[PDB]
Amino acid sequence: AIKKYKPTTNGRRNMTSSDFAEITTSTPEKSLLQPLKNNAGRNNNGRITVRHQGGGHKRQYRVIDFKRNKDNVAAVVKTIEYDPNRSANIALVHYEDGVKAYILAPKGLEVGMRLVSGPEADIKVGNALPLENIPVGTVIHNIEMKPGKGGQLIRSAGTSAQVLGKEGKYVLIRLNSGEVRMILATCRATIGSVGNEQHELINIGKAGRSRWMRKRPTVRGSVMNPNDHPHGGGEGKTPIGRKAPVSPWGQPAIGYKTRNKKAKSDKLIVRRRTK
Amino acid sequence: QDTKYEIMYIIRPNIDEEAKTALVERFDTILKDNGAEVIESKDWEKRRLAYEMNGFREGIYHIVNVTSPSTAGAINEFDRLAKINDDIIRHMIVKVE
Amino acid sequence: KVDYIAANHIEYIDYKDTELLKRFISERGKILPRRVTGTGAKNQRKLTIAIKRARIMGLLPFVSDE
Amino acid sequence: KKNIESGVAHIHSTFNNTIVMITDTHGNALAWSSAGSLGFKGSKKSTPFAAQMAAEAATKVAMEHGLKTVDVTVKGPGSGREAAIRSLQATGLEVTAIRDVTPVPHNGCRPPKRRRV
Amino acid sequence: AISQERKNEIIKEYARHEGDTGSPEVQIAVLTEDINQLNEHARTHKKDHHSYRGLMKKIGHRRNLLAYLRKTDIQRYRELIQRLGLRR
RNA sequence: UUGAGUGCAGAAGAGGAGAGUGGAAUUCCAUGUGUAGCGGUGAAAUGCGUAGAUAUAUGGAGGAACACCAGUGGCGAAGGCGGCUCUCUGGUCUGUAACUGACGCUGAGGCUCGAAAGCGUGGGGAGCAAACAGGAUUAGAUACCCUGGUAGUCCACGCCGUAAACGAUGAGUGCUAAGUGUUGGAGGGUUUCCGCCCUUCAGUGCUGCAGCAAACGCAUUAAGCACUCCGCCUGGGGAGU
Repeated sequence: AIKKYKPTTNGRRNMTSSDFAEITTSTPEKSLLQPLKNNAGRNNNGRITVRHQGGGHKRQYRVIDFKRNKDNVAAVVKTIEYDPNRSANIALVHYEDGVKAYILAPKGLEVGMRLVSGPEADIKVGNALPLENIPVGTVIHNIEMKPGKGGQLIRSAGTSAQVLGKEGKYVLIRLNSGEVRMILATCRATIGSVGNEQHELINIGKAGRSRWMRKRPTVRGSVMNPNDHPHGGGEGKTPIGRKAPVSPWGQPAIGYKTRNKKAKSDKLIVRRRTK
Repeated sequence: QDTKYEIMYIIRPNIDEEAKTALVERFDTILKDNGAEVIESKDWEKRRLAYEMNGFREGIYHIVNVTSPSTAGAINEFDRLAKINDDIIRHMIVKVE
Repeated sequence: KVDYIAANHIEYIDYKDTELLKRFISERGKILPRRVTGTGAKNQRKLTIAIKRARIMGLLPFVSDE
Repeated sequence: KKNIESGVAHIHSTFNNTIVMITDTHGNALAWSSAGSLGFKGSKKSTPFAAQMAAEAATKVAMEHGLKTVDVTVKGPGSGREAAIRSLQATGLEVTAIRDVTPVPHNGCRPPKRRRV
Repeated sequence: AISQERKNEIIKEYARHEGDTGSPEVQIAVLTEDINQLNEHARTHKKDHHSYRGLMKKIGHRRNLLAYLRKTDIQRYRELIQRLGLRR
């Protein structure tokens, strides 16, 4: 759950942080690791693509499943760890053949569980099933967009998904923000919503702590110069004169539903509620 | 002692008899696993319906009786596996004395 | 001065018996009150719960003038 | 057209107004009337005489497309439903249904308040 | 809440002589196991008001019987409080 | 051993959680038909409809409360508690008496529970609906009337500690005419009793004798006859300031 530090300084006042009560060990294996860089938003061409990144502690990749093509083999699960990469905690893998990897953690994974990834798996949280073997009502993640792959839909900590109604082709699926589309019927996914919850309920407190994360402080709009952002200048404080307030690259920033108008998914999507 | 339970489920009529026997075999074999005791397996009535339920105005009524310790897993296993199959329309479990 | 359901020895209703199920519904399908039934006060509760079991599994409909 | 002679009428009334309409056994709408439709005003749309002449004006258009037998649907308990069905027979049709479909809930939602007039 | 087997068994392991369904060693042993499992329930359905009140009643009544136990004999009293794990 | 509690055999009961689920009704979406109104009032208008409403029929979504049963019925300590079904759990009453042998009651300060409105934190939001708009009446109308419409109104967790929290009658315990139903047991007679009659326990009503009372009135469930323990009060205002 959430710790609350007793107020010692004036900066440690409004602090909140997790417990990490549900982590067994913290000495991961060799083979699943990979190294990394920090691009700091900079290309091959040495220029800042997207602002406000970089400058923090070291991290590494790990190799996490998204396909689960090994089927009809019982999967022993032993430990749940923490990874620097993703908001959600992650768990090791043991196969009875003897192959090891990492797998995401829904709510309710335990030590000594045995998950099944085949098309005939018993319907429990953590199992992997092609979508046609799944009835209506469950909660399903690592939802494949296009088969072969793996997960590209919902991954991060918390959020859920539903199944509204089958057709022949395609399958209806309700995502977050209540926006429901057509998704193919030969896709592989995993049952159950994501694990950790309380990342909506953790403060940062210091400038230093979000700087421990790989971020960077910005600058306000009209606080910019009268050239490098179009609001700028102003004598004293001034309200915005250029109506419908503007990003530094044109593109006003209140209410532009701006997908490409002729995309090849537009004939598959019902009820864009809230974005 | 233990409890006594009627279980009367409503089957699709459009299935075969082989599917009917297979379904009876399947639920009987899975219910005996959690310490439930088989008593009797009656096919109640090929009966129609006073109003429609999902896609039918008929169905099959099959009742079984079963004794089990109250706090085993021989109830909620069936409760989980009943309403996920297609060939079960409705069902009810009542304590029996 | 009024009849009762115990001469026929009512002991256990068992959820299905049309021979007593049909006796105490209305014509439209309502419940006959104990002004009209002539029965024991606990039997009101027995048969009320008995026909509320009946209205799920199709063995008696809710609304019927058709 | 098409000489059906087998349909469904609908009666629907309030304390202040009423509505009559005759449809098919499906029922696609054919021809309708009301006391406001015949031109009577507001508070006066509750008199059963207005229901009589509304049934007249509905049936005289309705039966001319080929129509003799029909069924009767009574929604909306108001006033003139004593007179509406007899004036429906008074233009010479084959009224054969006395039912009551009337929306009773099982106490799911809430009515409005009292009237503190 | 408890089963009639152990209900009829702990009275047959803690009896003074035969047929000692009184004998306030025995009544407080029965109340002891009862308040254990009722407090186990109070762990589970901790929004249930209408059984923690019964915990209050069984605790207070075991208090009363135990208080009456000492004021005629202490050796029974000392043996029980060494025997059933209580008296803070 | 009579008061107490404990056995033993039973019976009733919307007693509390958790968990899943049933039908309608309302409202929205979609489709068919159909065109000139719909809707509102003391009366009329603001409102909605020719970008097809109101109308019907058909399919989906989605909450919300649970018709009939239902009763001066029942359960709880009071606030109260009624769709179904399942896992855990709590009290009440009737015979019983082998067992303990007075273990009892009230109870300052404490501890716990505790409608609705209310706050904080996350969900959800069909109707209803404070605030507010607009129309009408009204000399006047920020109110009564109508069309709307926000919080609120539910769920999850803390918080507050309040009512006309009323039978405006504190708890424990014995004595004192009756009649009258009824909830739930126990016993006897006739009894195919399941149909009746009588006897006895535990509530719940209705009329009344002694008695009490200033009257109103109360009355085996005393507002009578008495004991134990607790709380309260001493003119109205100023003010529970």
